[PDB]
Amino acid sequence: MVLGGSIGMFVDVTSILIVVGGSIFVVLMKFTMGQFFGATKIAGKAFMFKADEPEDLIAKIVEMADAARKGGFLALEEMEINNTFMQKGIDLLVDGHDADVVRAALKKDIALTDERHTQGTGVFRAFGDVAPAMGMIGTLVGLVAMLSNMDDPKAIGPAMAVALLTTLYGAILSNMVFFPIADKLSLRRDQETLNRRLIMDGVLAIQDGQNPRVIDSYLKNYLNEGKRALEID
Amino acid sequence: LATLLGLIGGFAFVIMAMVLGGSIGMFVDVTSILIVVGGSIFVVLMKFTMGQFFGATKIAGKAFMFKADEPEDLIAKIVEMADAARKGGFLALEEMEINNTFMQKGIDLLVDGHDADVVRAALKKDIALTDERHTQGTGVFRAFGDVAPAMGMIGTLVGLVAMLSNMDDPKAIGPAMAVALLTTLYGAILSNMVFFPIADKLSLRRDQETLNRRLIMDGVLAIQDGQNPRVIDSYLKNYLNEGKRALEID
Amino acid sequence: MVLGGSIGMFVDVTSILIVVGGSIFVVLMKFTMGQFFGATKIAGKAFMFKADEPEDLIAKIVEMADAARKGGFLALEEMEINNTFMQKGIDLLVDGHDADVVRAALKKDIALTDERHTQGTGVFRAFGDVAPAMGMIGTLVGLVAMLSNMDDPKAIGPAMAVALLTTLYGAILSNMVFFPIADKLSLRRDQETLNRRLIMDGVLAIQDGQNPRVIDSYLKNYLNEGKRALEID
Amino acid sequence: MDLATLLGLIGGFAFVIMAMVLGGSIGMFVDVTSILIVVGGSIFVVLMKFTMGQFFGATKIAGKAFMFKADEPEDLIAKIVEMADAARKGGFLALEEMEINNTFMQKGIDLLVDGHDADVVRAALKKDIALTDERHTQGTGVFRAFGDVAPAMGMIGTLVGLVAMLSNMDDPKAIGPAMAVALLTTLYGAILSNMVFFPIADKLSLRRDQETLNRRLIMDGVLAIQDGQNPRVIDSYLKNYLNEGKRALEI
Amino acid sequence: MDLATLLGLIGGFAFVIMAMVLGGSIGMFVDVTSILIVVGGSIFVVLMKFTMGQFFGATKIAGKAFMFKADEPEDLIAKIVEMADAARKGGFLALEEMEINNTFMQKGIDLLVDGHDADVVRAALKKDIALTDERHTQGTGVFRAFGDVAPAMGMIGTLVGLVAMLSNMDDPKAIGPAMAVALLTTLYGAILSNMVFFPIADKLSLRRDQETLNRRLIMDGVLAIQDGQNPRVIDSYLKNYLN
Amino acid sequence: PPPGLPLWMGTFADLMSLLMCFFVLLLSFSEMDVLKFKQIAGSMKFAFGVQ
Amino acid sequence: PPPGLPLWMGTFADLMSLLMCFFVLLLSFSEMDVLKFKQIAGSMKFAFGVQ
Ligand code: NA
Ligand code: NA
Repeated sequence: MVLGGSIGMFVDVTSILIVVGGSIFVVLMKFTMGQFFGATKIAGKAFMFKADEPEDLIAKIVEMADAARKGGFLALEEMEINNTFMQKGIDLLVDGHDADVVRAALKKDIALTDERHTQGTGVFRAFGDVAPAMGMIGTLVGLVAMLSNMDDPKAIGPAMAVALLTTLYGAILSNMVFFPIADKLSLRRDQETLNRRLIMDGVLAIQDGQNPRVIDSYLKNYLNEGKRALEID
Repeated sequence: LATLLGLIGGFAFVIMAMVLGGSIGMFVDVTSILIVVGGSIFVVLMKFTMGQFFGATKIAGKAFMFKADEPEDLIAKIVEMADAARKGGFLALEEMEINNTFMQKGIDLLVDGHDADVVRAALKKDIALTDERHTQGTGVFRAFGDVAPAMGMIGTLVGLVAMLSNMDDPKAIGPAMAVALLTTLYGAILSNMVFFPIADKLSLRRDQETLNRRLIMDGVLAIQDGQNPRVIDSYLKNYLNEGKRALEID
Repeated sequence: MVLGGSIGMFVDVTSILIVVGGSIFVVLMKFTMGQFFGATKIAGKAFMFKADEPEDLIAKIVEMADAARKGGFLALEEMEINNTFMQKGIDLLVDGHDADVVRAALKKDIALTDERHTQGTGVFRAFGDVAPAMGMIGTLVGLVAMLSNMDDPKAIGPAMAVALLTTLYGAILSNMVFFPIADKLSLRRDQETLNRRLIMDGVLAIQDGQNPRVIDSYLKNYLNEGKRALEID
Repeated sequence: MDLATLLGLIGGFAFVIMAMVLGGSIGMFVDVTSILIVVGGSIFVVLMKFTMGQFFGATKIAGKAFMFKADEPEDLIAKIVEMADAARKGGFLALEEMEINNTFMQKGIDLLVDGHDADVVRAALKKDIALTDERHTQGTGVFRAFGDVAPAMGMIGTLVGLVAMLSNMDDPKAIGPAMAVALLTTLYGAILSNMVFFPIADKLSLRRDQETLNRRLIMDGVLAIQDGQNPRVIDSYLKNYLNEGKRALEI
Repeated sequence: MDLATLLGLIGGFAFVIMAMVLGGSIGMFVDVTSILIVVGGSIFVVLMKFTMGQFFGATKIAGKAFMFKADEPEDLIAKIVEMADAARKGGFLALEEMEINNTFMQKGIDLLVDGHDADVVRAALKKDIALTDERHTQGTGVFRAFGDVAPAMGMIGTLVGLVAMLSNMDDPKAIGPAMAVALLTTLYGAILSNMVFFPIADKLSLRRDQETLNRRLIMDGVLAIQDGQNPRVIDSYLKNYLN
Repeated sequence: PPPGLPLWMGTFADLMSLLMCFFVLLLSFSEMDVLKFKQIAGSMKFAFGVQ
Repeated sequence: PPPGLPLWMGTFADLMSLLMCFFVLLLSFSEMDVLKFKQIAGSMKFAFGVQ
């Protein structure tokens, strides 16, 4: 690109129109514009905000359990909360709700967040699926335009530019933008699932009045498995 | 639909952007589009009858021209006849104003007098009927999309052998090849931007109709049970956080 | 192959041999001769004939239902049944056997018909898979021949003709004959399985002893499952 | 040598003659570099997934499948019922006085006459059947892998040939033969995949089915002889088992 | 791996290299920028689905599948009935005197001899089996992802090189070599996809199946050992489970 | 569902269409010999049933 | 099951090969014109934003 020549040599209104507009049309035929904006919103929060470390969550849950055991079920409202899910857990525990209702609410939030991440992954994987099809369509369009105008170089140039740059844009958007965003959304979904499971188990242990010594051992049972197994011997 | 106005705008913009290099006549041919569509119709008709293809087309028409009722107006209406039943029994349901065929059928079966099991079975049968109908329409348009590029390439091959049988001027071979390839271009365009998108909007409308019909069935079952609108509000709004609208809430 | 102007352009013995004989060889390596001939017979039967309409099947079933209700298991002998499976069912009913054994036999026959249609579909899908591969082999052979003898015009023509017609024949056979035949075989499989399940339910309901009108309703329930549900408005 | 193999050999011969007639000669469909790329890369990839012993075993089983025709089940059933009569009117010791053309049947007969009980005889015969089935499955896997890799290797070799042709491209009006040589690698991959390796794997699957059926019939007959059942009863049992095992398309 | 298999691998590789050599200069097919494009792009795309720890774990598990062969099932049954006989003629402490053949088997017999219940040992061995199976699946996923992205990055590099060549032609006799260099990226992507990454993914899947079979056999054997069953019964059951 | 076609076939079609584009380009700044284009045109006519 | 490419993709690679080799045939008897090459090169740097 910059070493090959410049970024300026990959700019074309026709190629952008074909690839991006056709992809947007195809995707909007199966997704809502507001819903697509919501998927963009969740992708941006996944890219601009790192997921909380599971170890840090475990440690702070243990600290919260210590505070609860020392000062009853209302001792967690005077010091800062990291995430919104844990904040909701705290403000449901402060209401003296039973274990079943808070568990159901947390399991509803977990399912909702999992669904949102899965649907954002689906939106961006639809984009990545349609971009190379639009690139091939652009290759066909450019080939037709070249073969129709082999006597006119002024038409040969733009036609081949469209044919090449539609494929280049489709490939770049598919393999370096859309599929990577879907993969990052899947990773962020897995991190969300782990964090939500940890937080729900911590709230469950706090409600039961369990001493934090057992709580930390129980919470450690999640981090030693899963997608991270390639790091664990 | 807003996505449909965007559809029209995108169609216009992409055609105008595509045809700037030469004339619109290079990318426009009735013979090529006729070849692709006719071959696709013939192949699909060996696996769908005339009535089942016309059914898929008419359900596609309903899914495009019309718009599914929103699942919030449904909650509002359902709690309205719930209040009506709580105040004056099922005898107040018939005088209500209903613009939904499925809800109208449900309440018209309810007034007659039937227990939970039979009305639930009838509503589930209707839901399964509409679900299968939309699924088979999606299958029809998936078949069209699967076969359109193949038919376009068959048309291109026939055009190429017609060109290699008629070769005089070295300068006409290029336009002849472009016209032959136009069939492949049309097959790709019809596959990716017409038939597969129609199948996807049919599946989307299937999901929307299934959600609306489950909403209506639960509302009618609650009304028959005589439950108050309070718990009905929660047990009906909880269905609004699934699917893709779940991805829409912030 | 008519849009070229006539048929005499789209005919080569060489291309036909490369595509058809290669496909036949590959399919005969995949399938036995008996399997291939049975697939041909079942495809011919699916195309030249029509499965019995379910409406007439339910009408006939309620006819023998009322007949058995007026005369128990002895009246069924004296009316004509044009369907082999229904005749077999009523014979296994009137020969004094219990519901379990006749149901098992009818299930075995249904599974046999289903597997026969599935294997015929597999044979024609193998044909439709190999035909484009043979077209590509013919294209490669013809293109090597054409590019090698560029200085020999009289060798360029036939080589490119073989290359092009092999691909045209492979595409036409795959997408307009073999895959359509396989799809029609699948359609006939679904029709035959539905009809035979209808007949089995009618036979079991006559065996039990059931009201003709509830039998009719239960059978009408089967008329809204699949592509007839698509057709029904 | 079934008709499918015979049809394939005549088809390949006519294909070679056809290629030679179209191209004038045959020496232009032969390129040492293209053969080397396809064969060596395919062997490399397949040996990344199978051992040399597995490759040799697959080759041997393919050769045995294409050279020795499987015994017909009806002939085997006739042989078992004849042996049933012989053992009924001559005892177990009578089984060593007639020739048996089937090695699995001979092994079962030796295990039967050597005084082994039914349990060990059945276990050993089942082990032999499982070993034969595993050998056929392994051969099918090796040739399936060859069929999977040959066209990928052919496209790699065609890329190599295209790079070679383009590097030596001045005034492209002589790139014809070089492009043909580049295409030869994909031609080799296509022919080897669709017409050789996949057909061998499919014939090995069919031969697995035939050998499983034959060996199971032989095991049933041998076990029936072990218990000394009546020859008519075991004939009926074997005929029924053969008929119910027939594929639906053949019925 | 076996010496014969290794010699076959080297022979195939040498046949490919000699074919490339016989088709002209070998510096025509060598470009540092192209291999950097393919490898760096593949790494960039794959690191957005797998962390560096996961990539290195997959690399290690694929490497130890090329230098270690899965233990043969028959050897496993023979050995498990061997320590079965040892336990029958001796005790559970007799298992300690038996030297190391498989780490999974070794840790299983250690957890059996240190005084644990049958069910807890079964649960631990099941957890280990699942961990190894998922590790092999993750390694297969890493290498499948590499094989999926390598052709994509190769085509991206080819398209970029060709766009750069068309941006300033200035010479017609230089058109061909420029496209050859641009196609080198596609060549490298195809070679890495079909000769390195996809074969390693398939090999890891095959070893996943073999390891699951071997570890299930070992688990059943040690469970029977804690049961104290007749070693002949154990052998018959395991041989039946083979088929 | 059918397994589909392998990824190398997609690579092969992308390479083929790319080379098509570039050979159309090469033929754009070229002058076909009209004399040598009618021998090939006659041969294609002969081999396609017209002649 | 992991998906793949449509079944017509092989026919597409076929067609692309056929058209590509037809263009190679046309380029076999076509002499280069340098003036057209200069025009096409200028059009290429104009359509690629290289001016
Ligand atoms: Na393009
Ligand atoms: Na083809």
